[PDB]
Amino acid sequence: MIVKRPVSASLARAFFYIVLLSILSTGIALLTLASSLRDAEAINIAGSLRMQSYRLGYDLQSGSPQLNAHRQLFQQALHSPVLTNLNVWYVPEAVKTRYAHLNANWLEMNNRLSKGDLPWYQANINNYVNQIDLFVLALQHYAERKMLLVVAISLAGGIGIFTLVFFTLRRIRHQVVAPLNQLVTASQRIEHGQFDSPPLDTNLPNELGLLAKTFNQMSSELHKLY
Amino acid sequence: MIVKRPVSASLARAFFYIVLLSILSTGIALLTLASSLRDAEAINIAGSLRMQSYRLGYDLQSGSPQLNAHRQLFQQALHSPVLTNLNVWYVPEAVKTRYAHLNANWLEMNNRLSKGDLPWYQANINNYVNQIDLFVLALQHYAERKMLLVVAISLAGGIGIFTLVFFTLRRIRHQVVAPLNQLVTASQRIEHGQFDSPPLDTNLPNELGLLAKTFNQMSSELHKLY
Repeated sequence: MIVKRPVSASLARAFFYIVLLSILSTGIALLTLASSLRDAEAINIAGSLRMQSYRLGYDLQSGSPQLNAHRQLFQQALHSPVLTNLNVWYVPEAVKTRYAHLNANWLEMNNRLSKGDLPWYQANINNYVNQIDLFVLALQHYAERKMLLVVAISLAGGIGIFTLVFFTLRRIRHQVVAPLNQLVTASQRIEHGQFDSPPLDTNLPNELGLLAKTFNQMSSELHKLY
Repeated sequence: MIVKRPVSASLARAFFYIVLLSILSTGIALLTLASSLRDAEAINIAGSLRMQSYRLGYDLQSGSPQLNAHRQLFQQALHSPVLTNLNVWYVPEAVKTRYAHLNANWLEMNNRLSKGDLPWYQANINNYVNQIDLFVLALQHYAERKMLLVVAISLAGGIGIFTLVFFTLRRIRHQVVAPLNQLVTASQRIEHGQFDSPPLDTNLPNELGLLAKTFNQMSSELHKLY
């Protein structure tokens, strides 16, 4: 008699899949959250561009001396680190393309502003800011996507951990714990000469199967010299 | 001889704490993410109020016929579901209070607008929109907090699962798997009359300790009639 399916290997496998699942789900979730940390900041700055744009029209009409300073503030906001860090592989085409339209469009706006072309501004500002609005919408959706993905994985892993634990403990109980109790009871019984006790099930392919057999064999005999 | 620390109870406890930790960390993470699903939307709408406010000044100066429609659009945005659902226990005082200032302030703005008081608007718009700006900042920070909290728990649970698994498998190996292999080897050896083999360690408080003793006892004797 050999042991065909050592317990050592079964557990290795079981606990490994519990682990791997834990690392995989935590790895993706944490990557996604790392990439999402500045989403709120991103949406705020991109939106501000809409206020800044209408503010520029207001400064034009009123002859404000802050026009040029407001014109630089817009430039600086548009090319702020958080928005330039959107040109990067894991960000979708829609966000990156809408962003590129806002840079082109600005070049025409800023220019027209330096020629103080107010009729132009009045005709174009609705369309101009709309384009900004769609950019911020795209960022809003992308933030929502990433967060949903995290909810999927949090909920998949926490379900998959509950599953794997359940079946692993279940298998341990039926193939190790229950049979060990039978062995112990049988050991305790023969030790006080109880001998008409039904023999152990030997059909486990692990160590408990081999011990059952040894036990039944050592016990059928030593019961009979007796 | 009794079994002082049944394996059944040890595992119950071990796998339970693996589970509980999984549920607790997933429960908090999923609550936090549920409450965070509309954070991006919230920040976008709140920001839009800044554009809308400057747009109203622009319509005042230009005599636009959209002033009143733009005035309702602001009202509707300010009292949109996503912003009114901020008056709720799990949202901090700072967000809820800044929101309340924006409702008061609007009442003065909207009124002054219906008296087309343009000098008033020019004096107050900087301060007015600033107050909106601080509200959106507060929302931005709160979104960032919640997300950091989720990162803490994702990373605490995924570490705590790796810890508990590690010690549980470790304990199983030393108290169940290693001793079972000794039993099997010992069983296999006496079955082919090897008998000067060193006796099993009996110092485990579980079933393996009792079996070791039974084995050593049944083996010291049956070795000697021989």
